[PDB]
Amino acid sequence: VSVSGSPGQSITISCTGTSSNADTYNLVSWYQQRPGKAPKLMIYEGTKRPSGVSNRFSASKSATAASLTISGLQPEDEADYYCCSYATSRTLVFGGGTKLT
Amino acid sequence: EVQLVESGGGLVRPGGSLRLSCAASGFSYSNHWMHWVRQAPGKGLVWVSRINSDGSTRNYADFVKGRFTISRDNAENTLYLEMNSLTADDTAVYYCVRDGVRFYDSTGYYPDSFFKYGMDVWGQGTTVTVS
Amino acid sequence: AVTLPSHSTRKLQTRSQTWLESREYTKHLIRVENWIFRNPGFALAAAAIAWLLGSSTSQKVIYLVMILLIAPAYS
Amino acid sequence: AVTLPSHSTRKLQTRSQTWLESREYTKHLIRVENWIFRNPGFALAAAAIAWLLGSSTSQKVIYLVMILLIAPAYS
Amino acid sequence: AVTLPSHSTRKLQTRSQTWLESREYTKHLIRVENWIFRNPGFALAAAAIAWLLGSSTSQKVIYLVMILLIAPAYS
Amino acid sequence: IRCIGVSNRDFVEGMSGGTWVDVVLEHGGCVTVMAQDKPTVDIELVTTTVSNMAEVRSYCYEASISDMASDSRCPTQGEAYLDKQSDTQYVCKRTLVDRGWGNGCGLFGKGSLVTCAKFACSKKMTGKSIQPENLEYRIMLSVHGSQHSGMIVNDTGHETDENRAKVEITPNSPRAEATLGGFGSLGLDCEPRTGLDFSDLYYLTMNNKHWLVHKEWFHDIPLPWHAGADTGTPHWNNKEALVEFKDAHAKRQTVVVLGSQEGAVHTALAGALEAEMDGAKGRLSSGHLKCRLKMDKLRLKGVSYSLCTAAFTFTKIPAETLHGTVTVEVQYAGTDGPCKVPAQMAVDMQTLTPVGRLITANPVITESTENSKMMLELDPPFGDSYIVIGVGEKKITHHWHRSGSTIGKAFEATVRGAKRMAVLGDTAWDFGSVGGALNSLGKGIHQIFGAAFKSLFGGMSWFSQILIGTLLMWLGLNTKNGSISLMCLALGGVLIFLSTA
Amino acid sequence: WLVHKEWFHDIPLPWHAGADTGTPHWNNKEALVEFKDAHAKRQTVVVLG
Amino acid sequence: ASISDMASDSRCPTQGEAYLDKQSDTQYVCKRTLVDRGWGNGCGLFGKG
Amino acid sequence: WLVHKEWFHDIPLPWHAGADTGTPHWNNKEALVEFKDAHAKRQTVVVLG
Amino acid sequence: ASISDMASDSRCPTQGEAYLDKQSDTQYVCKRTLVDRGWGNGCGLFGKG
Repeated sequence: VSVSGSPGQSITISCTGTSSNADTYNLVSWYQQRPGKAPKLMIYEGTKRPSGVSNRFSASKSATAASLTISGLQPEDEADYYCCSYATSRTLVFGGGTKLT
Repeated sequence: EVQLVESGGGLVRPGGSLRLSCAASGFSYSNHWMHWVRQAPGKGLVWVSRINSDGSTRNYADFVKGRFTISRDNAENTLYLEMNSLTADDTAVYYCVRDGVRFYDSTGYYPDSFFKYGMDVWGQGTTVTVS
Repeated sequence: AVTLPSHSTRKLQTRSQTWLESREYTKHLIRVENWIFRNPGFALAAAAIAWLLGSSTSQKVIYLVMILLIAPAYS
Repeated sequence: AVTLPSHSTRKLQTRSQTWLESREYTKHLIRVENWIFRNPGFALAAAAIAWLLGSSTSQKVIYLVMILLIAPAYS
Repeated sequence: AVTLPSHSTRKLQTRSQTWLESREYTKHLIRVENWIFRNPGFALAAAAIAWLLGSSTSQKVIYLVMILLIAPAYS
Repeated sequence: IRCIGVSNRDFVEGMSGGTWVDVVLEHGGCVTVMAQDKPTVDIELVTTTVSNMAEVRSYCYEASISDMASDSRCPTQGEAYLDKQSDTQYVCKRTLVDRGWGNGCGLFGKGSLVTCAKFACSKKMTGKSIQPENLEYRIMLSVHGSQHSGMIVNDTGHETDENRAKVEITPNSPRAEATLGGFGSLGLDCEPRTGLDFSDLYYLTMNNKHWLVHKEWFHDIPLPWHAGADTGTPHWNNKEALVEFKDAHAKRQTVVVLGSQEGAVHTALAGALEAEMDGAKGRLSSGHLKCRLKMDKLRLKGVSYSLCTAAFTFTKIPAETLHGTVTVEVQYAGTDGPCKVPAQMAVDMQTLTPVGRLITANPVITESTENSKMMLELDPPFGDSYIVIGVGEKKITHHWHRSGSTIGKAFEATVRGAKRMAVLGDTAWDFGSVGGALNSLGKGIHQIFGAAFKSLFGGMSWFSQILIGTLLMWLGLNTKNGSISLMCLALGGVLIFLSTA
Repeated sequence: WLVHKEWFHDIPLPWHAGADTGTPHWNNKEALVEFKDAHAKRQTVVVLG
Repeated sequence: ASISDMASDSRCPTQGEAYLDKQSDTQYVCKRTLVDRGWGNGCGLFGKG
Repeated sequence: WLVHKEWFHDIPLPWHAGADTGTPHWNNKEALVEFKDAHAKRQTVVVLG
Repeated sequence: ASISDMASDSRCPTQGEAYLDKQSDTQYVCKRTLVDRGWGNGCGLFGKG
């Protein structure tokens, strides 16, 4: 639901779906929403980072969960983070979201 | 850069109808998938629906049991979301989203199962209030 | 659909006129006459196929007529 | 109206499929088969009217088939 | 269901043993031997049906063998 | 590029005039023209639009009858008279009815009864004429070579791309040139007027569905009709076949309408082309064109580039098209600027002997950056082979195996030729028509035999044709003459035309 | 109309089977819908008029 | 007849067969066919989809 | 096992197709349920084991 | 396989054909047949149901 961090440190936000084909996390996408701002995507296809998004953000995935890692935390980083993936072949679903302070 | 602009959001009574619109410019609108997502006040993001380039394929989430109807006009670069029988649970900000990752498939038509995606281009969202 | 079996097969017979009676005769006659008036070359080919079949003259003329009636309906 | 000339006479030919292509085969076969299945006795009547006509065996079987086609369309 | 087509038709041929390589020969022979053991008189009926067909002795013995193989599988 | 996956494409390999090569393009497929020293060009017809058609003879397929009226004459009088009879918006039918001493007219002869009803139409179909003008064919060109992987199916950027072109052809300007920057210019000389034999095809619309329709089938349809462009309230002709004047027990007439007549027209339109329409323009979905390709100003971009000396990688290894050609996508790691890609098909890597054919061109990598991507397709030999890329000790190699044998390839080529002829007539004789004396005589005799075969037969559709095919097969088997050869050939023609499907 | 039997069983249109009670289901679902396809790369569904 | 919200699916050159979740409904007409795919549509292989 | 295609297509059992998403649907409804009839309008449904 | 709550419906010798409301579901197997009826079970006429 929430994670706390200090400037300069690294924080990892996890995303887990229960019993979904053990495939899903290959396609999980990570989105950032700062307070009062339009959502911005930081990660797609599980681990690929778009151009323009800082190299500070990184992503990892397994057969059971996905993880988003932010090293060298900055005061900007405080925001809501959402993971999203396929519920079925024709659907999309966003996670519960984590508020990073 | 591409800019998406929502329109049509406003106060309406429970059970009313409402037509949201989305104006796009600056890219090949006729070739990208489009999405409607929502976020309730003080709540998280909730995916609503998606449509193809031509409008052949339309996918809706489970909470919309046929209440919503997504459509588009590529010649006008316009997206539409018809809404019928509104309730209070749907009062929220609706974001119009462009799907460019599919644009692998520059046609934006073939709706493969579990195709790669990630939503980076969002509109500012329009507020709908069912009160 | 496409088939829609005609009901004149089971014509209900009574003193009162049926649903579409005044049209049957010219119905079939007109269909065949129009189809032939469009494509005469098939009249020639049917004459030839009839002539190459059938020993006597009567069988040849009957073959001509039956081909000229089968082809318009593609039955 | 009743007649309505079919367009398959002038079948427009090209690589792409036509309006109703998947239906022609079973269209005609289904019409004939259903009509014969409804009225069996005409099979016997056609066999007799064939056997009385035509010398050889092949000519008589051709007659039987042509009658059994021309009747279900009442062509 | 009932049919479940046998896979030995497409026997994957390779140096290693297959799934059930111990049972094929005994399988077919056991089925035939058991069925003939249970119902003998059909041997007589097959002898008669074979004897009525086929001129020489070789053809008659071949027809007998083929009947006795085609009956137990009810193929 | 633009042709790779189409699965209905054929190669027009060969150019024996040093120049133009005739080619016939269809909506279904696409043509890849490859020459001796000229880059492999891919051509495809995309859409044919028709605009501002004139309107002729619209039909009314849903009638409505407003108000009935009737008049009876008490047998020894004149004739039953209604003033409505003179109005041409009303249907009037005259019959005889039993009268006398019950109805108040003293006599017992038959009397005259006239019934009239107002005819008011509903939604209805329009036919329009396709003149040779205002017909525009859109032809897309693309070129093999340095193309990326995705660029085979991209949407726009034609003017920027420098390897793809779009040509519009109308009978006002049949001849055009596609300017491919760096490759020169490819000239197309086409005959639009004789494409699909328009001037026999009307454009038919009912309600947001549009077809092509033969002039004869349209002129022979029984329904209410009025010629010319419509407006206001029309004057319907033949205001019948939708109105039924049925008779009661010799004492009345009742007037009924036949409902909506639309499914009957839909199933009557069996074997006609579909079409789609946006705005005034309507884009057909099937046709064919005959364009000769003046390739006298095509150059080769790659020549006079040194070979690349770096290492190559396989991003997605190889794909195999339906026709057997192999598509490879190579990634280049070094930075040598634009340079040739050394690629070939080989067996016995000890001595690399070129086997097979490389159908792309002089492969090049255009960009000069760290990592570049290119795509090339090659035609393998029927045995097992190796795809070799690179020069020495860094040459990436792949194993590739093609199934067919040359006899199978020749058989499939003859089958493709047969289907093309069955579809196109003599214009199939004009497919790869470099142009000689044998080809012209073939085309001439095919024209004559086709005219005869279309005049005699060609009023049949997949069942009359199959039946007459079997009948002529038999009669030719057992007629005992040279007419056996005549009839067996007629059977072959008809039955192939049938089983092409 | 009065309509013979054996003309009211072999007629090719989508047919229900009696009492329309809740949600309708038609057994044929055929002869009323035409599944054309474009040149090998699409599909389109239309209804008869 | 009257028709409604069309939908479609397609799953490759070498995978199984397409399956919409609206095929498990007795109100939808559904047809299954083959389409040309590969190198221009999203899936690397060239058979019929 | 390694099975030869054309033996994994001519097999008579309820067959799904590919994507397992939610509540599955088998397009067979035959060869695994036996609808055995009684007498005097009695009908019974059994499964094969 | 595994089976579940059976159900059934019958009709008058003349009334038409049976239709259960669970036939419009793609998860149920349904079979239709003829049953002897009349004056004993509840519907007066003696044809097959």
